[PDB]
Amino acid sequence: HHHHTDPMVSKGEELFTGVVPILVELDGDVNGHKFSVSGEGEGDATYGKLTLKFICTTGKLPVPWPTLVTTLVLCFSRYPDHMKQHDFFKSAMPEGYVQERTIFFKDDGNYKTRAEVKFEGDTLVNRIELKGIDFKEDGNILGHKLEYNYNSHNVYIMADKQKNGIKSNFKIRHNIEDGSVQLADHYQQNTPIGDGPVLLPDNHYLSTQSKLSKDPNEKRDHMVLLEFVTAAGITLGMDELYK
Repeated sequence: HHHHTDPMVSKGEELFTGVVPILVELDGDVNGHKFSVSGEGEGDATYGKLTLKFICTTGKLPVPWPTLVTTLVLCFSRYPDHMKQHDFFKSAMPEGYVQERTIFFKDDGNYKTRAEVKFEGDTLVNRIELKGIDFKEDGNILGHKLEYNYNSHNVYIMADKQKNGIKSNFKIRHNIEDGSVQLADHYQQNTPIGDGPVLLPDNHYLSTQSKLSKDPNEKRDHMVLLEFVTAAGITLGMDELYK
C-alpha cells in the first residue's frame, strides 16, 4: 500500500503494490561450459513471495540448479511496516541497482556474478553475467552431487555508506547426496544505478526459505522456485507496545 508518512518510502512501496512480473536472464560460463538461463514469474512484496520458473536455454545445465538460487531479486522481500525506512532495494527503483557477488565453494571453484536489477516498463528484470573458475571436474558442482533442495537461512544486511549501498556476507550450505554438506561462502555488494537518494539501512537480517520443484510437463532442463524473503531484526518503534 501507499500510506506512509515518509514520501520516500511511499514512492518505493507504490511500485511494489500488487503482483509484479519478473524476467530473469543469465549468461554463464563455468570452466568454459557456456550456458544461458531464462526465467519468468511474478513477485508479491506484500507477502515476500516470488514464484519463478527457470529454463536452461542452451541444453543441460552444467552446474546444479540449487547453486544458482541466490544468483537467479531482493526488492520483493517483505519489509515490516516499522522497517520500511530500511528497504534499500525498493528505494533504488525504478532506475535499479547492481548486485555483485563472489561465491566461494569450499574445496572447489568460485562464481563471480554481476547483475542489474531494474524495471523495463512494468516488468522487473534481473540481468546477470556469471563467471565460474577453478572447479573440479569430479567435485560436487560439476559432478552434480547436490540434492535438489534448499535450506532455510538468515542473512545479515549492512549499509556501505561510502558506496551508497549495502554489503552482505553469508554462508549457504548445500546438501550433498551422501548426507554431507557443500559450503558456499557468499560476498555481496549492491549499489544504486541512479544518482538519486536511497534508503541506507540499519543492520538487519533477511530470513529466506525456498522450495524447489519440477514441472512434470517440461522436457527442458529447468527449476521451479517458490521463494519467501522477510526482513527482521529491528524491534518495533520506540520500544515494545505490548508490555
